[PDB]
Amino acid sequence: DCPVRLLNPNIAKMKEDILYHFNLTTSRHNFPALFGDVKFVCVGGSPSRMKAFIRCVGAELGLDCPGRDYPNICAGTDRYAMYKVGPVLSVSHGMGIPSISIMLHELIKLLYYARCSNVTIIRIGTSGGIGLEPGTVVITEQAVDTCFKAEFEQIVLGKRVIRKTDLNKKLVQELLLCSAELSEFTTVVGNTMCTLDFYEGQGRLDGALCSYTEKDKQAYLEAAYAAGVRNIEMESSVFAAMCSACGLQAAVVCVTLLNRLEGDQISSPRNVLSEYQQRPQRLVSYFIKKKLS
Amino acid sequence: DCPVRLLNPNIAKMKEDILYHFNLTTSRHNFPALFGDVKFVCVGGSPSRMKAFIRCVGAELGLDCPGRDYPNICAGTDRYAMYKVGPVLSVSHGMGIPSISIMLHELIKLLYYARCSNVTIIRIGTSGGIGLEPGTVVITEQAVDTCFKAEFEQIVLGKRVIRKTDLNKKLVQELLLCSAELSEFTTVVGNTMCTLDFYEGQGRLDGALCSYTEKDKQAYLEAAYAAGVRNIEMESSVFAAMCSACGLQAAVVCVTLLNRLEGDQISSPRNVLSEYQQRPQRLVSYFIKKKLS
Ligand SMILES: O=c1[nH]c(=O)n(COCCO)cc1Cc1ccccc1
Ligand SMILES: O=c1[nH]c(=O)n(COCCO)cc1Cc1ccccc1
Repeated sequence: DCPVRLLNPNIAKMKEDILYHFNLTTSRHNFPALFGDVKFVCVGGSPSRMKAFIRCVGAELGLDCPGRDYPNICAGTDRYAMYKVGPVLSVSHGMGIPSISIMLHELIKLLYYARCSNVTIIRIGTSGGIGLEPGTVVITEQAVDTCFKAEFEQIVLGKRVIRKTDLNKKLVQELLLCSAELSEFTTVVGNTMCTLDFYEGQGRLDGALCSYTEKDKQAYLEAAYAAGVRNIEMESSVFAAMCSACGLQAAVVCVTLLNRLEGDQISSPRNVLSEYQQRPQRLVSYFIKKKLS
Repeated sequence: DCPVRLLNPNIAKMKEDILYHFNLTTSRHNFPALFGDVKFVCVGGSPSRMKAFIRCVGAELGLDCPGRDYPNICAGTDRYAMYKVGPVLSVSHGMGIPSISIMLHELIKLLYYARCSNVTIIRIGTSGGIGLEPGTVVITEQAVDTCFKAEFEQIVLGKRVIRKTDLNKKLVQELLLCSAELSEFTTVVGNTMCTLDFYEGQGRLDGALCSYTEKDKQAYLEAAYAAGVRNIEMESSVFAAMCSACGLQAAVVCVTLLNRLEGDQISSPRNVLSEYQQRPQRLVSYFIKKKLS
Protein backbone atom coordinates (compact mmCIF):
# COMPACT_ATOMS: atom_id res chain seq x y z
CA ASP A 1 0.00 0.00 0.00
CA CYS A 2 2.32 2.83 1.21
CA PRO A 3 6.06 2.32 0.45
CA VAL A 4 8.79 4.25 2.26
CA ARG A 5 10.10 6.87 -0.16
CA LEU A 6 13.32 8.91 -0.44
CA LEU A 7 13.59 12.46 -1.77
CA ASN A 8 17.02 11.99 -3.33
CA PRO A 9 17.54 11.15 -7.09
CA ASN A 10 21.23 10.21 -6.47
CA ILE A 11 20.42 7.04 -4.55
CA ALA A 12 19.11 5.26 -7.66
CA LYS A 13 22.52 5.73 -9.36
CA MET A 14 24.63 4.22 -6.60
CA LYS A 15 26.14 0.73 -7.04
CA GLU A 16 26.42 0.04 -3.27
CA ASP A 17 25.62 2.13 -0.18
CA ILE A 18 27.06 2.11 3.30
CA LEU A 19 24.99 3.05 6.34
CA TYR A 20 28.12 4.26 8.05
CA HIS A 21 26.71 4.84 11.51
CA PHE A 22 24.88 1.46 11.68
CA ASN A 23 27.81 -0.60 10.21
CA LEU A 24 25.39 -2.03 7.61
CA THR A 25 26.14 -2.15 3.85
CA THR A 26 24.13 -3.28 0.83
CA SER A 27 27.17 -5.36 -0.21
CA ARG A 28 27.22 -7.43 2.99
CA HIS A 29 23.64 -7.33 4.26
CA ASN A 30 20.42 -8.68 2.82
CA PHE A 31 18.03 -5.79 3.63
CA PRO A 32 14.64 -7.33 2.69
CA ALA A 33 15.61 -10.59 4.52
CA LEU A 34 16.63 -8.70 7.67
CA PHE A 35 13.99 -5.92 7.81
CA GLY A 36 11.33 -6.40 5.11
CA ASP A 37 8.76 -7.36 7.75
CA VAL A 38 9.21 -4.19 9.85
CA LYS A 39 5.93 -2.28 10.50
CA PHE A 40 6.71 -0.32 13.65
CA VAL A 41 9.87 1.64 14.45
CA CYS A 42 10.37 3.05 17.90
CA VAL A 43 13.26 5.50 18.56
CA GLY A 44 14.67 7.09 21.75
CA GLY A 45 17.83 8.71 23.04
CA SER A 46 19.14 6.00 25.37
CA PRO A 47 20.47 2.61 24.00
CA SER A 48 19.52 0.84 27.26
CA ARG A 49 15.97 2.27 27.09
CA MET A 50 15.70 0.99 23.51
CA LYS A 51 16.82 -2.52 24.53
CA ALA A 52 14.34 -2.39 27.50
CA PHE A 53 11.75 -1.37 24.92
CA ILE A 54 12.35 -4.30 22.59
CA ARG A 55 12.18 -6.76 25.54
CA CYS A 56 8.90 -5.13 26.69
CA VAL A 57 7.40 -5.54 23.17
CA GLY A 58 8.79 -9.11 22.91
CA ALA A 59 6.88 -10.10 26.05
CA GLU A 60 3.71 -8.18 25.05
CA LEU A 61 3.55 -9.83 21.65
CA GLY A 62 4.18 -13.27 23.16
CA LEU A 63 6.92 -13.38 20.54
CA ASP A 64 8.88 -13.53 23.81
CA CYS A 65 12.33 -14.98 24.25
CA PRO A 66 12.13 -16.14 27.93
CA GLY A 67 15.59 -16.87 29.37
CA ARG A 68 17.26 -15.37 26.24
CA ASP A 69 18.68 -12.34 24.29
CA TYR A 70 18.06 -9.63 21.69
CA PRO A 71 21.21 -9.02 19.67
CA ASN A 72 22.39 -5.46 18.82
CA ILE A 73 22.13 -5.31 15.04
CA CYS A 74 24.79 -2.52 15.12
CA ALA A 75 27.41 -4.61 16.98
CA GLY A 76 30.74 -3.36 15.50
CA THR A 77 29.96 0.36 16.02
CA ASP A 78 28.78 2.33 19.01
CA ARG A 79 27.17 5.34 17.34
CA TYR A 80 23.65 3.81 17.70
CA ALA A 81 22.09 0.57 18.94
CA MET A 82 19.40 -1.33 17.06
CA TYR A 83 17.11 -4.26 18.00
CA LYS A 84 14.35 -6.23 16.32
CA VAL A 85 11.50 -8.50 17.47
CA GLY A 86 9.05 -9.36 14.69
CA PRO A 87 7.62 -6.41 12.78
CA VAL A 88 9.09 -4.02 15.39
CA LEU A 89 12.50 -2.30 15.26
CA SER A 90 13.96 -0.27 18.20
CA VAL A 91 16.76 2.28 17.46
CA SER A 92 18.65 4.66 19.79
CA HIS A 93 19.41 8.19 18.57
CA GLY A 94 21.58 9.92 21.18
CA MET A 95 20.85 13.52 22.18
CA GLY A 96 20.08 16.51 19.94
CA ILE A 97 19.00 17.39 16.40
CA PRO A 98 22.22 16.34 14.63
CA SER A 99 22.39 12.95 16.37
CA ILE A 100 18.83 11.98 15.46
CA SER A 101 19.16 13.54 11.96
CA ILE A 102 22.01 11.19 11.05
CA MET A 103 20.08 8.19 12.43
CA LEU A 104 16.93 9.14 10.46
CA HIS A 105 18.77 9.58 7.15
CA GLU A 106 20.30 6.11 7.56
CA LEU A 107 17.12 4.51 8.95
CA ILE A 108 14.89 5.83 6.17
CA LYS A 109 17.35 4.41 3.56
CA LEU A 110 17.40 0.99 5.35
CA LEU A 111 13.57 0.90 5.28
CA TYR A 112 13.63 1.78 1.59
CA TYR A 113 16.36 -0.85 0.86
CA ALA A 114 14.30 -3.39 2.86
CA ARG A 115 11.26 -2.61 0.68
CA CYS A 116 9.22 -1.71 3.82
CA SER A 117 5.60 -0.48 3.55
CA ASN A 118 3.03 1.01 5.95
CA VAL A 119 5.65 1.90 8.56
CA THR A 120 4.70 3.79 11.70
CA ILE A 121 7.60 5.56 13.52
CA ILE A 122 7.25 6.78 17.11
CA ARG A 123 9.76 8.68 19.20
CA ILE A 124 9.70 7.89 22.88
CA GLY A 125 11.56 10.27 25.11
CA THR A 126 11.91 12.49 28.18
CA SER A 127 11.20 16.19 28.50
CA GLY A 128 10.81 19.21 30.77
CA GLY A 129 7.12 20.02 31.38
CA ILE A 130 5.62 23.54 31.55
CA GLY A 131 2.65 23.65 33.96
CA LEU A 132 2.14 19.86 34.14
CA GLU A 133 2.71 17.65 37.16
CA PRO A 134 5.96 15.61 36.92
CA GLY A 135 5.36 12.25 35.26
CA THR A 136 2.75 13.53 32.81
CA VAL A 137 2.99 11.86 29.39
CA VAL A 138 2.68 14.30 26.50
CA ILE A 139 1.60 13.17 23.04
CA THR A 140 2.91 15.81 20.68
CA GLU A 141 0.41 17.69 18.52
CA GLN A 142 2.93 20.11 16.97
CA ALA A 143 6.73 20.05 17.22
CA VAL A 144 7.75 23.71 17.49
CA ASP A 145 10.87 25.94 17.64
CA THR A 146 12.07 28.55 20.10
CA CYS A 147 9.55 31.06 18.70
CA PHE A 148 6.86 28.43 19.25
CA LYS A 149 6.31 27.95 15.46
CA ALA A 150 5.73 24.62 13.63
CA GLU A 151 9.04 24.79 11.70
CA PHE A 152 12.49 23.20 11.46
CA GLU A 153 15.30 25.53 10.11
CA GLN A 154 18.76 24.40 8.92
CA ILE A 155 21.54 25.88 6.70
CA VAL A 156 22.10 24.00 3.40
CA LEU A 157 25.11 25.14 1.29
CA GLY A 158 25.15 28.48 3.19
CA LYS A 159 21.41 29.13 2.76
CA ARG A 160 18.73 29.15 5.49
CA VAL A 161 16.12 26.50 4.56
CA ILE A 162 12.79 25.97 6.42
CA ARG A 163 10.67 22.81 6.52
CA LYS A 164 7.22 22.52 8.12
CA THR A 165 6.87 20.07 10.98
CA ASP A 166 4.05 17.47 10.67
CA LEU A 167 2.81 14.71 13.00
CA ASN A 168 -0.05 12.32 12.03
CA LYS A 169 -3.31 13.55 13.66
CA LYS A 170 -4.98 10.12 13.52
CA LEU A 171 -1.98 8.54 15.30
CA VAL A 172 -2.30 11.10 18.14
CA GLN A 173 -5.91 9.95 18.60
CA GLU A 174 -5.00 6.25 18.51
CA LEU A 175 -2.30 6.79 21.20
CA LEU A 176 -4.73 8.79 23.34
CA LEU A 177 -7.34 6.02 23.13
CA CYS A 178 -4.70 3.55 24.35
CA SER A 179 -3.75 5.79 27.27
CA ALA A 180 -7.45 6.12 28.39
CA GLU A 181 -7.82 2.33 28.31
CA LEU A 182 -4.59 1.84 30.30
CA SER A 183 -5.43 4.50 32.91
CA GLU A 184 -1.93 4.19 34.45
CA PHE A 185 -0.86 7.86 34.23
CA THR A 186 -2.05 11.30 33.17
CA THR A 187 -1.70 11.94 29.44
CA VAL A 188 -2.15 15.22 27.66
CA VAL A 189 -1.85 16.36 24.05
CA GLY A 190 0.06 19.61 23.43
CA ASN A 191 2.94 21.31 21.60
CA THR A 192 6.54 20.28 22.17
CA MET A 193 9.34 22.82 21.84
CA CYS A 194 12.63 21.50 20.48
CA THR A 195 15.85 23.32 21.44
CA LEU A 196 19.60 23.00 20.56
CA ASP A 197 20.99 23.49 24.10
CA PHE A 198 19.62 21.87 27.27
CA TYR A 199 20.84 24.59 29.71
CA GLU A 200 20.75 28.17 28.29
CA GLY A 201 18.65 26.90 25.34
CA GLN A 202 15.88 25.83 27.80
CA GLY A 203 16.13 28.69 30.29
CA ARG A 204 17.89 26.75 33.05
CA LEU A 205 19.77 28.54 35.87
CA ASP A 206 22.10 25.63 36.64
CA GLY A 207 24.50 25.58 33.65
CA ALA A 208 28.19 26.44 33.56
CA LEU A 209 26.93 29.66 31.90
CA CYS A 210 23.75 31.68 32.49
CA SER A 211 23.35 35.21 31.13
CA TYR A 212 19.74 35.77 32.35
CA THR A 213 17.65 36.08 35.52
CA GLU A 214 15.05 33.87 37.17
CA LYS A 215 12.39 36.45 36.15
CA ASP A 216 13.64 36.42 32.51
CA LYS A 217 13.39 32.67 32.08
CA GLN A 218 10.04 32.53 33.88
CA ALA A 219 8.59 35.06 31.40
CA TYR A 220 10.02 32.93 28.60
CA LEU A 221 8.41 29.70 29.93
CA GLU A 222 5.10 31.46 30.45
CA ALA A 223 5.17 32.79 26.88
CA ALA A 224 5.75 29.21 25.67
CA TYR A 225 2.77 27.92 27.74
CA ALA A 226 0.48 30.65 26.29
CA ALA A 227 1.46 29.53 22.76
CA GLY A 228 0.35 25.97 23.64
CA VAL A 229 3.75 24.56 24.53
CA ARG A 230 3.55 21.86 27.23
CA ASN A 231 6.98 20.22 27.20
CA ILE A 232 10.57 20.82 26.06
CA GLU A 233 13.02 18.38 24.51
CA MET A 234 15.79 18.16 21.84
CA GLU A 235 14.80 15.93 18.84
CA SER A 236 11.19 16.51 17.85
CA SER A 237 11.43 19.27 15.21
CA VAL A 238 13.79 17.45 12.73
CA PHE A 239 12.03 14.12 13.45
CA ALA A 240 8.62 15.64 12.44
CA ALA A 241 10.12 17.53 9.46
CA MET A 242 11.83 14.38 7.99
CA CYS A 243 9.35 11.58 8.65
CA SER A 244 6.33 13.19 6.96
CA ALA A 245 8.47 14.12 3.89
CA CYS A 246 9.46 10.43 3.46
CA GLY A 247 6.01 8.78 3.73
CA LEU A 248 6.16 7.63 7.34
CA GLN A 249 3.36 8.20 9.86
CA ALA A 250 5.06 9.68 12.94
CA ALA A 251 4.26 10.50 16.56
CA VAL A 252 6.24 11.69 19.58
CA VAL A 253 5.43 10.48 23.10
CA CYS A 254 7.52 11.95 25.96
CA VAL A 255 7.20 11.82 29.73
CA THR A 256 7.83 15.00 31.77
CA LEU A 257 10.48 14.52 34.51
CA LEU A 258 9.84 17.84 36.28
CA ASN A 259 7.75 20.99 36.07
CA ARG A 260 10.07 23.73 34.71
CA LEU A 261 7.92 26.50 36.17
CA GLU A 262 9.16 25.20 39.54
CA GLY A 263 12.85 24.59 38.78
CA ASP A 264 15.58 22.83 36.81
CA GLN A 265 16.71 19.61 38.56
CA ILE A 266 14.69 16.43 39.26
CA SER A 267 13.42 16.12 42.86
CA SER A 268 11.58 12.85 42.34
CA PRO A 269 13.16 9.96 44.29
CA ARG A 270 14.93 7.24 42.26
CA ASN A 271 12.01 4.72 42.30
CA VAL A 272 9.60 7.42 41.16
CA LEU A 273 11.93 8.53 38.33
CA SER A 274 12.37 4.94 37.10
CA GLU A 275 8.60 4.66 36.97
CA TYR A 276 8.23 7.88 34.93
CA GLN A 277 10.98 6.73 32.57
CA GLN A 278 9.02 3.64 31.48
CA ARG A 279 5.67 5.39 30.82
CA PRO A 280 6.30 6.19 27.07
CA GLN A 281 7.55 2.55 26.57
CA ARG A 282 4.41 1.26 28.38
CA LEU A 283 2.00 3.27 26.15
CA VAL A 284 3.73 2.50 22.87
CA SER A 285 4.28 -1.21 23.48
CA TYR A 286 0.57 -1.45 24.49
CA PHE A 287 -0.35 0.45 21.27
CA ILE A 288 1.76 -1.88 19.08
CA LYS A 289 0.26 -5.05 20.65
CA LYS A 290 -3.21 -3.65 20.03
CA LYS A 291 -2.38 -3.11 16.34
CA LEU A 292 -0.90 -6.58 15.98
CA SER A 293 -3.90 -8.13 17.78
CA ASP B 1 47.78 29.49 37.86
CA CYS B 2 44.38 29.57 36.29
CA PRO B 3 41.38 27.91 37.98
CA VAL B 4 38.38 26.70 36.00
CA ARG B 5 35.68 29.41 36.20
CA LEU B 6 31.89 29.46 35.82
CA LEU B 7 29.83 32.27 34.35
CA ASN B 8 26.80 31.58 36.53
CA PRO B 9 26.06 33.31 39.91
CA ASN B 10 23.30 30.77 40.74
CA ILE B 11 25.75 27.92 41.29
CA ALA B 12 27.03 29.32 44.65
CA LYS B 13 23.39 29.48 45.94
CA MET B 14 22.77 25.76 45.34
CA LYS B 15 23.09 23.37 48.26
CA GLU B 16 23.86 20.42 46.00
CA ASP B 17 24.21 19.85 42.24
CA ILE B 18 23.38 16.72 40.22
CA LEU B 19 25.37 16.24 36.96
CA TYR B 20 22.45 14.33 35.50
CA HIS B 21 24.11 13.01 32.35
CA PHE B 22 27.21 11.67 34.20
CA ASN B 23 25.12 10.14 37.04
CA LEU B 24 27.31 12.04 39.57
CA THR B 25 26.18 14.37 42.35
CA THR B 26 27.98 16.71 44.73
CA SER B 27 26.35 15.16 47.82
CA ARG B 28 27.41 11.63 46.95
CA HIS B 29 30.88 12.28 45.43
CA ASN B 30 33.98 14.06 46.91
CA PHE B 31 34.87 16.02 43.73
CA PRO B 32 38.11 17.61 45.06
CA ALA B 33 39.53 14.21 46.09
CA LEU B 34 38.27 12.39 43.00
CA PHE B 35 39.18 14.79 40.20
CA GLY B 36 41.37 17.45 41.82
CA ASP B 37 44.52 16.20 40.02
CA VAL B 38 43.06 16.57 36.50
CA LYS B 39 45.29 18.61 34.14
CA PHE B 40 44.31 17.25 30.72
CA VAL B 41 40.91 16.32 29.41
CA CYS B 42 40.51 14.57 26.05
CA VAL B 43 37.00 14.50 24.49
CA GLY B 44 35.63 12.75 21.37
CA GLY B 45 32.44 11.33 19.94
CA SER B 46 32.79 7.58 20.40
CA PRO B 47 32.96 5.87 23.86
CA SER B 48 35.03 3.03 22.44
CA ARG B 49 37.55 5.57 21.02
CA MET B 50 37.70 7.36 24.36
CA LYS B 51 38.33 4.06 26.20
CA ALA B 52 41.10 3.22 23.63
CA PHE B 53 42.50 6.70 24.26
CA ILE B 54 42.77 6.28 28.03
CA ARG B 55 44.49 2.88 27.55
CA CYS B 56 46.89 4.52 25.11
CA VAL B 57 47.78 7.55 27.25
CA GLY B 58 48.00 5.26 30.38
CA ALA B 59 50.74 3.21 28.64
CA GLU B 60 52.61 6.40 27.57
CA LEU B 61 52.63 7.64 31.17
CA GLY B 62 53.81 4.30 32.62
CA LEU B 63 50.52 3.94 34.50
CA ASP B 64 49.18 0.95 32.59
CA CYS B 65 47.61 -2.01 34.44
CA PRO B 66 47.92 -5.07 32.16
CA GLY B 67 44.77 -7.11 32.77
CA ARG B 68 42.73 -4.42 34.53
CA ASP B 69 39.61 -2.77 32.96
CA TYR B 70 39.53 1.03 33.01
CA PRO B 71 36.25 1.57 34.89
CA ASN B 72 33.58 3.85 33.37
CA ILE B 73 33.14 6.66 35.90
CA CYS B 74 29.62 7.26 34.49
CA ALA B 75 28.39 3.65 35.18
CA GLY B 76 24.69 3.85 35.88
CA THR B 77 23.94 6.00 32.81
CA ASP B 78 24.54 5.49 29.10
CA ARG B 79 24.49 9.18 28.03
CA TYR B 80 28.34 9.56 28.08
CA ALA B 81 31.32 7.50 29.22
CA MET B 82 34.29 8.80 31.19
CA TYR B 83 37.69 7.27 32.08
CA LYS B 84 40.65 8.42 34.15
CA VAL B 85 44.34 7.66 34.46
CA GLY B 86 46.43 9.88 36.78
CA PRO B 87 45.91 13.53 35.75
CA VAL B 88 44.12 12.67 32.47
CA LEU B 89 40.30 12.38 31.95
CA SER B 90 38.77 10.95 28.72
CA VAL B 91 35.04 11.71 28.07
CA SER B 92 32.74 10.75 25.16
CA HIS B 93 30.43 13.34 23.73
CA GLY B 94 28.19 11.65 21.05
CA MET B 95 27.53 13.52 17.80
CA GLY B 96 26.63 17.19 17.27
CA ILE B 97 26.56 20.58 18.99
CA PRO B 98 23.71 19.80 21.44
CA SER B 99 25.30 16.50 22.62
CA ILE B 100 28.73 17.99 23.26
CA SER B 101 27.08 21.11 24.78
CA ILE B 102 25.44 19.05 27.51
CA MET B 103 28.65 17.24 28.27
CA LEU B 104 30.69 20.51 28.45
CA HIS B 105 28.27 22.26 30.88
CA GLU B 106 28.54 19.25 33.27
CA LEU B 107 32.27 18.65 32.72
CA ILE B 108 33.09 22.37 33.35
CA LYS B 109 30.99 22.20 36.56
CA LEU B 110 32.78 18.97 37.64
CA LEU B 111 36.24 20.63 37.10
CA TYR B 112 35.02 23.66 39.02
CA TYR B 113 33.75 21.54 41.98
CA ALA B 114 37.01 19.59 41.93
CA ARG B 115 39.01 22.86 42.25
CA CYS B 116 41.05 22.07 39.12
CA SER B 117 43.43 24.63 37.66
CA ASN B 118 45.57 24.98 34.54
CA VAL B 119 43.41 22.47 32.70
CA THR B 120 43.99 21.77 28.98
CA ILE B 121 41.14 20.25 26.98
CA ILE B 122 41.54 18.73 23.56
CA ARG B 123 38.91 17.36 21.24
CA ILE B 124 39.99 14.41 19.07
CA GLY B 125 37.75 13.39 16.19
CA THR B 126 37.18 12.56 12.51
CA SER B 127 36.32 15.00 9.74
CA GLY B 128 35.70 15.42 6.02
CA GLY B 129 38.85 16.90 4.37
CA ILE B 130 38.75 19.71 1.73
CA GLY B 131 41.74 19.54 -0.65
CA LEU B 132 43.73 17.33 1.76
CA GLU B 133 44.83 13.72 1.23
CA PRO B 134 42.73 11.21 3.28
CA GLY B 135 44.26 10.57 6.73
CA THR B 136 45.76 14.10 7.11
CA VAL B 137 45.59 15.34 10.70
CA VAL B 138 44.26 18.93 11.06
CA ILE B 139 45.13 20.99 14.09
CA THR B 140 42.31 23.53 14.07
CA GLU B 141 43.37 27.23 13.95
CA GLN B 142 39.85 28.71 14.02
CA ALA B 143 36.55 26.88 14.29
CA VAL B 144 34.30 28.56 11.72
CA ASP B 145 30.63 28.58 10.73
CA THR B 146 28.95 28.04 7.32
CA CYS B 147 29.84 31.61 6.34
CA PHE B 148 33.41 30.60 7.08
CA LYS B 149 33.61 33.04 10.09
CA ALA B 150 34.97 32.41 13.65
CA GLU B 151 31.57 32.76 15.41
CA PHE B 152 29.03 30.46 17.18
CA GLU B 153 25.35 31.59 17.28
CA GLN B 154 22.86 30.13 19.78
CA ILE B 155 19.25 30.94 20.81
CA VAL B 156 18.86 32.05 24.47
CA LEU B 157 15.22 32.67 25.63
CA GLY B 158 14.08 32.97 21.98
CA LYS B 159 16.85 35.49 21.13
CA ARG B 160 19.97 35.12 18.83
CA VAL B 161 23.31 35.42 20.63
CA ILE B 162 26.67 35.45 18.82
CA ARG B 163 29.84 34.26 20.52
CA LYS B 164 33.42 34.22 19.33
CA THR B 165 35.27 31.01 18.80
CA ASP B 166 38.66 30.98 20.48
CA LEU B 167 41.18 28.15 20.37
CA ASN B 168 44.34 28.71 22.33
CA LYS B 169 47.11 29.90 19.94
CA LYS B 170 49.91 28.63 22.17
CA LEU B 171 48.44 25.08 22.38
CA VAL B 172 48.09 24.91 18.54
CA GLN B 173 51.79 25.74 18.28
CA GLU B 174 52.73 23.10 20.86
CA LEU B 175 50.68 20.44 19.04
CA LEU B 176 52.28 21.46 15.69
CA LEU B 177 55.79 21.14 17.24
CA CYS B 178 54.85 17.78 18.67
CA SER B 179 53.60 16.61 15.28
CA ALA B 180 56.86 17.67 13.57
CA GLU B 181 58.86 15.73 16.16
CA LEU B 182 56.66 12.61 15.91
CA SER B 183 56.71 12.66 12.09
CA GLU B 184 54.29 9.72 11.72
CA PHE B 185 51.72 11.38 9.39
CA THR B 186 50.88 14.49 7.40
CA THR B 187 49.80 17.24 9.84
CA VAL B 188 48.45 20.69 8.82
CA VAL B 189 47.10 23.76 10.63
CA GLY B 190 43.95 25.27 9.16
CA ASN B 191 40.35 26.29 9.75
CA THR B 192 37.63 23.80 10.53
CA MET B 193 34.03 24.42 9.51
CA CYS B 194 31.45 23.27 12.07
CA THR B 195 27.96 22.38 10.71
CA LEU B 196 24.77 21.39 12.55
CA ASP B 197 23.94 18.32 10.44
CA PHE B 198 25.99 15.71 8.45
CA TYR B 199 24.06 14.87 5.24
CA GLU B 200 22.48 18.05 3.77
CA GLY B 201 24.33 20.11 6.38
CA GLN B 202 27.68 19.17 4.71
CA GLY B 203 26.41 18.98 1.09
CA ARG B 204 26.50 15.19 0.75
CA LEU B 205 24.61 13.56 -2.07
CA ASP B 206 23.83 10.32 -0.20
CA GLY B 207 21.20 11.24 2.42
CA ALA B 208 17.54 10.20 2.41
CA LEU B 209 16.93 13.81 1.29
CA CYS B 210 18.96 15.96 -1.11
CA SER B 211 17.87 19.37 -2.42
CA TYR B 212 20.91 20.41 -4.62
CA THR B 213 23.22 19.26 -7.44
CA GLU B 214 26.73 17.83 -7.37
CA LYS B 215 27.83 21.08 -9.12
CA ASP B 216 26.33 23.25 -6.40
CA LYS B 217 27.89 21.30 -3.49
CA GLN B 218 31.27 21.30 -5.30
CA ALA B 219 31.14 25.14 -5.67
CA TYR B 220 30.24 25.56 -2.01
CA LEU B 221 33.19 23.28 -0.95
CA GLU B 222 35.46 25.31 -3.24
CA ALA B 223 34.26 28.56 -1.60
CA ALA B 224 35.02 27.05 1.84
CA TYR B 225 38.51 26.09 0.67
CA ALA B 226 39.18 29.54 -0.79
CA ALA B 227 38.24 30.94 2.67
CA GLY B 228 40.87 28.80 4.50
CA VAL B 229 38.64 25.85 5.52
CA ARG B 230 40.50 22.52 5.37
CA ASN B 231 38.10 20.19 7.15
CA ILE B 232 34.50 19.81 8.20
CA GLU B 233 33.04 18.43 11.41
CA MET B 234 30.14 18.86 13.89
CA GLU B 235 31.31 20.07 17.33
CA SER B 236 34.24 22.49 17.14
CA SER B 237 32.35 25.83 17.25
CA VAL B 238 30.48 25.33 20.59
CA PHE B 239 33.55 23.55 22.12
CA ALA B 240 35.77 26.59 21.32
CA ALA B 241 33.13 29.15 22.56
CA MET B 242 32.48 27.38 25.92
CA CYS B 243 36.05 26.34 26.82
CA SER B 244 37.54 29.83 26.34
CA ALA B 245 34.69 31.40 28.34
CA CYS B 246 35.39 29.12 31.34
CA GLY B 247 39.20 29.40 31.48
CA LEU B 248 40.27 26.10 29.88
CA GLN B 249 42.97 26.12 27.21
CA ALA B 250 41.38 24.28 24.33
CA ALA B 251 42.36 22.65 21.01
CA VAL B 252 40.83 20.49 18.29
CA VAL B 253 42.80 17.70 16.52
CA CYS B 254 40.90 15.73 13.81
CA VAL B 255 41.83 13.29 11.10
CA THR B 256 40.32 13.50 7.61
CA LEU B 257 38.67 10.27 6.43
CA LEU B 258 38.26 11.43 2.78
CA ASN B 259 38.66 14.40 0.52
CA ARG B 260 35.16 15.87 -0.07
CA LEU B 261 36.28 17.47 -3.35
CA GLU B 262 36.48 13.87 -4.65
CA GLY B 263 33.11 12.67 -3.26
CA ASP B 264 31.23 11.67 -0.14
CA GLN B 265 32.06 8.05 0.77
CA ILE B 266 35.33 6.61 2.01
CA SER B 267 37.40 4.91 -0.75
CA SER B 268 40.03 3.80 1.84
CA PRO B 269 40.17 0.07 2.67
CA ARG B 270 38.84 -0.49 6.21
CA ASN B 271 42.23 -1.62 7.48
CA VAL B 272 43.62 1.76 6.34
CA LEU B 273 40.71 3.68 7.90
CA SER B 274 41.49 1.94 11.18
CA GLU B 275 45.12 3.33 11.06
CA TYR B 276 43.76 6.82 10.26
CA GLN B 277 41.29 6.74 13.16
CA GLN B 278 44.13 6.23 15.63
CA ARG B 279 46.17 9.27 14.44
CA PRO B 280 44.64 12.06 16.65
CA GLN B 281 44.93 9.72 19.65
CA ARG B 282 48.61 9.11 18.80
CA LEU B 283 49.38 12.86 18.58
CA VAL B 284 47.55 13.91 21.73
CA SER B 285 48.81 11.04 23.98
CA TYR B 286 52.35 11.90 22.82
CA PHE B 287 51.75 15.62 23.54
CA ILE B 288 50.48 14.74 27.07
CA LYS B 289 53.54 12.49 27.73
CA LYS B 290 55.89 15.38 26.75
CA LYS B 291 53.99 17.90 28.87
CA LEU B 292 54.07 15.65 31.95
CA SER B 293 57.72 14.60 31.59
O1 LIG C 1 14.12 19.32 30.89
C1 LIG C 1 14.42 18.42 30.07
N1 LIG C 1 14.73 18.88 28.85
C2 LIG C 1 15.08 18.02 27.91
O2 LIG C 1 15.41 18.34 26.74
N2 LIG C 1 15.05 16.67 28.18
C3 LIG C 1 15.41 16.10 27.01
O3 LIG C 1 15.76 14.78 27.08
C4 LIG C 1 17.16 15.19 27.04
C5 LIG C 1 18.29 14.34 27.71
O4 LIG C 1 18.33 14.45 29.17
C6 LIG C 1 14.77 16.10 29.39
C7 LIG C 1 14.43 17.04 30.39
C8 LIG C 1 14.08 16.52 31.77
C9 LIG C 1 15.30 16.55 32.69
C10 LIG C 1 15.32 17.44 33.79
C11 LIG C 1 16.44 17.47 34.66
C12 LIG C 1 17.51 16.62 34.41
C13 LIG C 1 17.48 15.75 33.31
C14 LIG C 1 16.37 15.70 32.46
O1 LIG D 1 32.68 14.08 6.55
C1 LIG D 1 32.68 13.95 7.78
N1 LIG D 1 31.97 14.93 8.37
C2 LIG D 1 31.89 14.87 9.70
O2 LIG D 1 31.30 15.73 10.39
N2 LIG D 1 32.57 13.89 10.41
C3 LIG D 1 32.36 14.23 11.68
O3 LIG D 1 32.59 13.26 12.62
C4 LIG D 1 31.17 12.97 12.47
C5 LIG D 1 30.50 11.64 12.92
O4 LIG D 1 30.32 10.66 11.87
C6 LIG D 1 33.26 12.89 9.90
C7 LIG D 1 33.34 12.91 8.50
C8 LIG D 1 34.12 11.77 7.87
C9 LIG D 1 33.18 10.71 7.35
C10 LIG D 1 32.96 10.57 5.97
C11 LIG D 1 32.11 9.58 5.47
C12 LIG D 1 31.46 8.75 6.37
C13 LIG D 1 31.65 8.92 7.74
C14 LIG D 1 32.50 9.89 8.26
